[PDB]
Amino acid sequence: SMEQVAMELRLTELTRLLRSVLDQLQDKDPARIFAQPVSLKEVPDYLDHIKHPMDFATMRKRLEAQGYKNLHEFEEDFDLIIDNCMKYNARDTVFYRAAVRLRDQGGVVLRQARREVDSIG
Repeated sequence: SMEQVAMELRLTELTRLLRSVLDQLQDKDPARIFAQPVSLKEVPDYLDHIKHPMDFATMRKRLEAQGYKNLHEFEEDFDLIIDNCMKYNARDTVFYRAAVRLRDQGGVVLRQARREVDSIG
């Protein structure tokens, strides 16, 4: 149908916008603390602590599979990254502190993407 393709022309376009948004958030992690999943080989007990791991490379696999139906879904994954970190790691660590930093620097980019999505469609 022509109505099916139009929703596809929109999902495609949403996805173009989230790649920009992701790229911009990834930039706020120059240390690449959040760039790959936590290794179970290096942290065997991780899954005893964290029930839903997440990382920028996982979010990107899903993003290119057009797997984000809206901005809320994408926001949940990004917040997982932050929130997983701040539970596993203590306050005085470099890991926890990079999460706080990424969160604060994220919310600007996210504030304006919510307006670009609402504005566009």
